[PDB]
Amino acid sequence: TATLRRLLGYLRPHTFTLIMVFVFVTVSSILGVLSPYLIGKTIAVVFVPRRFDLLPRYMLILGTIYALTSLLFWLQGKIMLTLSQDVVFRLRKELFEKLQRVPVGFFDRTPHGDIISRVINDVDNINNVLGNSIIQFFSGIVTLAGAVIMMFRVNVILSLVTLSIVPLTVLITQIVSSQTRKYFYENQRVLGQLNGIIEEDISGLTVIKLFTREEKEMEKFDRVNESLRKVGTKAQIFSGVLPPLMNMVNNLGFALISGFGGWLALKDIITVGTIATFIGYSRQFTRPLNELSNQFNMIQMALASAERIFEILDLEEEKDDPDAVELREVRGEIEFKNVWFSYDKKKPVLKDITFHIKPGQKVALVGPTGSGKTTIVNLLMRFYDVDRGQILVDGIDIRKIKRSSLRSSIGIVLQDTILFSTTVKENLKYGNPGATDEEIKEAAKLTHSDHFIKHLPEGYETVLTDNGEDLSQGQRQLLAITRAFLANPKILILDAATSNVDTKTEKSIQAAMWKLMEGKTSIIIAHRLNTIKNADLIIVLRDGEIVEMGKHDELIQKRGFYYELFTSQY
Amino acid sequence: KTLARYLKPYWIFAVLAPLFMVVEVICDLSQPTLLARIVAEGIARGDFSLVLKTGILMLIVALIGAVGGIGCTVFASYASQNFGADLRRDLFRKVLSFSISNVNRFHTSSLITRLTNDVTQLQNLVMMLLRIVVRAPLLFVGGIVMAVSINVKLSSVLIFLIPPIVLLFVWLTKKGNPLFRKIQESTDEVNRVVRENLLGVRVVRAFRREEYENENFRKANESLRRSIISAFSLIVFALPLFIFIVNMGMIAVLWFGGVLVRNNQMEIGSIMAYTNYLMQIMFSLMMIGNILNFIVRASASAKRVLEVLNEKPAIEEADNALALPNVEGSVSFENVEFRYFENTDPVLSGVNFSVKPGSLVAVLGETGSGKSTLMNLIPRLIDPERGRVEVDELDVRTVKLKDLRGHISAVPQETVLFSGTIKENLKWGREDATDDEIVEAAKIAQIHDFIISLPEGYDSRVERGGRNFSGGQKQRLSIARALVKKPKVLILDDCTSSVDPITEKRILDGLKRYTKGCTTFIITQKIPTALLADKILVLHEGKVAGFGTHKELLEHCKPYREIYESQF
Amino acid sequence: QGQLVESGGGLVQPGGSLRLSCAASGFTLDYYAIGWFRQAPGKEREGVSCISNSGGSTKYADSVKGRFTISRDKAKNTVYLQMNSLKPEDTGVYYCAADRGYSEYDLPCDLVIYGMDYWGKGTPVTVSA
Ligand SMILES: Nc1ncnc2c1ncn2[C@@H]1O[C@H](COP(=O)(O)OP(=O)(O)OP(O)(O)=S)[C@@H](O)[C@H]1O
Ligand SMILES: Nc1ncnc2c1ncn2[C@@H]1O[C@H](COP(=O)(O)OP(=O)(O)OP(O)(O)=S)[C@@H](O)[C@H]1O
Ligand SMILES: [Mg+2]
Ligand SMILES: [Mg+2]
Repeated sequence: TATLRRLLGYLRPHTFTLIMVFVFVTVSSILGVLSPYLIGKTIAVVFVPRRFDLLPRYMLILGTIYALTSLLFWLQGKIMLTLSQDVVFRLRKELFEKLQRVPVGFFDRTPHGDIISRVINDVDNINNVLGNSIIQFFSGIVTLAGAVIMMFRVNVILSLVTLSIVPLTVLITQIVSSQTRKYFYENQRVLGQLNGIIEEDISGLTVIKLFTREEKEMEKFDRVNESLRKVGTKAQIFSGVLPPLMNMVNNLGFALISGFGGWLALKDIITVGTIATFIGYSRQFTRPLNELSNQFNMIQMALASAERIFEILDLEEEKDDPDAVELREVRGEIEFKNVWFSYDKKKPVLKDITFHIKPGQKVALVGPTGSGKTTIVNLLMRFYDVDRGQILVDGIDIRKIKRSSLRSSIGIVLQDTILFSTTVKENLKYGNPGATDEEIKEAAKLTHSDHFIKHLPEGYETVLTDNGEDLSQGQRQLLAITRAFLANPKILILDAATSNVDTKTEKSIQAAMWKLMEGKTSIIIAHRLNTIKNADLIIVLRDGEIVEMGKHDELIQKRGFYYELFTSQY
Repeated sequence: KTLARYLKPYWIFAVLAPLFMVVEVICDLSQPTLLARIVAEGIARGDFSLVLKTGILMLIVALIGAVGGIGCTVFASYASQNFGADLRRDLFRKVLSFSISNVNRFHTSSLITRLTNDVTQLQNLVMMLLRIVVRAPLLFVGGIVMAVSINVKLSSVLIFLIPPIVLLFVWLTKKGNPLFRKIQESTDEVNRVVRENLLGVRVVRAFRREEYENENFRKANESLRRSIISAFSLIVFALPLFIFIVNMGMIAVLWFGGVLVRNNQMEIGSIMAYTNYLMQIMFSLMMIGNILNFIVRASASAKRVLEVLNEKPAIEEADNALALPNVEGSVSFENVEFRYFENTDPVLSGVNFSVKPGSLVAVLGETGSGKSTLMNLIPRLIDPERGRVEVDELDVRTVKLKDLRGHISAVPQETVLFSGTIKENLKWGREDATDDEIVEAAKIAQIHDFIISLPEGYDSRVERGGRNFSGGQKQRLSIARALVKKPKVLILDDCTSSVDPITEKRILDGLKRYTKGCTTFIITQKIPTALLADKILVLHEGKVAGFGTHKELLEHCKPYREIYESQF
Repeated sequence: QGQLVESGGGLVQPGGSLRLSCAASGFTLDYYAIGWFRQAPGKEREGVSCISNSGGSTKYADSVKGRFTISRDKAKNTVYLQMNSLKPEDTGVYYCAADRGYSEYDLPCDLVIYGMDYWGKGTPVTVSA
């Protein structure tokens, strides 16, 4: 019921069209089964004149009816084809829209292929219910109502005998349908987990071939595929087990009216002909009722598919407070007041984190491998909301300013250099879409990026592969820095941006990058200590604790953790 | 012929299906046969002895159709699922053999849809074909005989409606190939935008281009729905027109039958029995017409499945291949010249250097020169256009892949940490490795201290990609991952990048202490770390710059001098 | 459902002290962070003291120093806040905090909360002559 009223509730703005769908199909329903009756009416009149006389008069009506039925059947499909694809488009858009509001944590823990299956497979699974299936539903009930009226006008008592076995046929259907929903739901989630393994291997197939884990990855696929095969057989049987099983239920009715009506014909209650004609009208009653029951199993099949879609359409979103305020005149006043945060919630990452940064200051942060330097960055990004503490940007709190207006003047380059499938020009256009070629070209030359862009076979309009694998790790990092500077942010963060890039190229950018850094609040995180000594305020973090704070020369003379890192270089 | 081999192992389910189906057809056709004798020979005759004689008998004949019906559904579902399961693993086996150059030809998002949607579409086609494999020709070949038996001359009008019908299905077949192809390409387009948003969601939110990504998916979704309706419009047009041709024949029966019976007075009932039998024909043509729409839908899908096996991968096992279990560690390069693609510039040109067996060799050069590309040629990951690579006195290509890769382990620049557990991730090199062996490898990488601090330890939850642990944490894991297998030829591409200088010394010096007389390759951008290596090889613009000790490289080499001057 | 219950105090002339308990239903004081808040009607929403974990955490306010005595129950799950010598300075609807704690850290003091604003229901105890 939960997804039944939910999925079928998407047809609500198109209710006015659905009434017309019902009207156009009813005409095709009252003329479709009337075809052998239409021929018999003509012959009954032209039984005496044999040929001609009134025969050419009846042929003119017969031809116009079949021409009308063919014109309306195409008309029924055309109006429904657009209506069906609109619901399919709606659920697919709704799935995508929710993902952008849903927190980062979800993406890091759920499989990437699982969402892919939810977008394509799960939406292509509900594509069958939206189409001819809805048309046959309206066609079924009218043929059922059209048969029950013909039934009672011929036989009254015997029509009740055929209707008495109807709730028993529904009773068994309710058991089969529930079992079909029980199996198709499991079929999809297993496929969802299996689809994730496909994306997992494609993104990093080099690692699999090198360690000879190709056999282990094959049996990893086989272990889920065998569970998919075993549950898939049982799901496909239940999907089509109701139609042949209903034949035995129908055959009971054929034997029932032959006995119950046979008892009347013997005692001379109702003539043998009253039962001999009733068998033909009982066939036009059973056929649509079983068709509706078979198409009740298929809706339950789609109900299981729709159930997997609403699982994400019910998942929490990053919401802005109703008293939201847009940040006017951004300068970059970073403020921290005793911040304590836990990433995994099992082990605390950060303990007592506090610092005040003036607008347009150069700030450096360095320490050991796996301390909590990158964690502070994403807290400022508001990817993971503060557990205990206070963070204020430009005098106003992080929670008070809306997520879009807060991130408006924030720029970041990640450890995992991420590149889109789009062109180099469009990738660099991120942040500032209204940036001319003059701004794109000049920025590349300043940070040693243009050197390899012109070297490409296409140039600036070159297509980028999976995570931009067409260029080396160092070249990829340089493009991200250009992308970050092009957006023109007041607050700038460069997380390991100069790790893959060589020390020789780094010196050529060192001064040019610092010349663009002026008038902007900057926070840089990198292990290369001989490139972060230009920073005004330097903070040292170890095991998620602030041990040292102050100028570069002050850290050297004090002889601590900063001194231990600097000396260990050579 | 190629697709037919997948039906061959499950032929038992395919040979038993048309045998039991014939019994189902005759049982359903016997419905008014026993319904006549229960009334005319039972009720009309008077005696109750003949009433129950056909009374209980009608349930018995119905049971044959009921058991036979449900039984057929089991064998059809079992065969279709096995056809899909065996196809997936055979396609997945060819997926693993593809190179980075194969991603450019066949899209990164297209393969995902090909392994599921393209398989699922062809899976239902086998189910549709098996249901009418003996059902459809029995009522068509054995059905036309019934039409001629009632009236031979009246069965002549059916031939006149054949030309527009035979010209209609072929029209759907020819148009079914390009129209349905664009649907299968648009499914990969909607797969692309969702994957682009998923992989790197942090970058999307950082520049507020979520609205830009909202437009990209909407435009791809609009392109998908328009591609579907264009091919499905042909279906909702051919179907009512298919009935319209046989509808003309229905009017033709009265037009022909009227001229037929004028003096005969016997063939009156023959026109009556023909018109009533036409109701079974009218509904059957709609069923066959529905199956034809699934064939043209699966035709575009079958083309995508077949172009997986036909597409020859860049790297495969040699014809004159020999198994090399023992590897000493001899690495050589003769006139090596490589180009990634056809339109690409010379990546590597004029490479001539020999590596000492069991020596730590460092590789240096600027961004975009040819360090990572050169290292891939050792465990066979790219085939050169000119020149040969030599490993253990002989060529690399002429040696079996299972022996070569099974003894030579490499660590990439971009560290990949697969989903599962720490114990499962470290067992990537050696799956048969004991608990003591995997623990000791982590001690060299110094990552062991973080594993014990976790509440679950080695069995802690590890996620796909590597965003479950910090940049340097997964980086330290990848070095130890290769150390479990203990290779004779070890390749390290940017071993220390997200590692602090104190820990950098403990890892670099820690490897030299445990590995004696082992061929090691390390790519470092720092001069003090490069000095520990026995010989340093320099690369610039693909061409070789210098080979030998640091002291000799300061005078003899020019780009290496520029690295030293820039650092200090 | 995760909700808090706040009760205590009537109408006392400035000078006395009132017992105010923050009873938690479906939430234990053994781990979660629950703290009282000095909230005025139509004005700003200040805090009292945010105490968490079974081990205990010492905390007080800055406006009225060392006068808001706190105590925690291990079995009853209640936080008693006895305002030692009341002043008409702090009058209005007081609130408690739900989730955003898990263990023990510092709490200085205001919490996030996505639901409405703060969970516990405002009890008005005006201490004016
Ligand atoms: N998948 C690829 N497709 C096309 N060209 C590529 C690909 N990978 C690398 N290249 C090119 O190969 C050349 C050298 O690449 P690499 O060996 O990866 O660089 P590198 O010496 O490691 O540089 P770093 O890592 O940035 S110091 C460059 O001209 C790249 O553009
Ligand atoms: N997704 C995550 N799940 C659990 N813990 C995480 C996650 N991301 C980061 N952490 C933890 O955060 C702590 C510090 O890591 P980060 O701040 O991300 O990186 P870092 O301090 O720059 O260290 P590097 O990258 O290794 S030099 C570690 O204890 C990690 O286990
Ligand atoms: Mg980090
Ligand atoms: Mg490299």
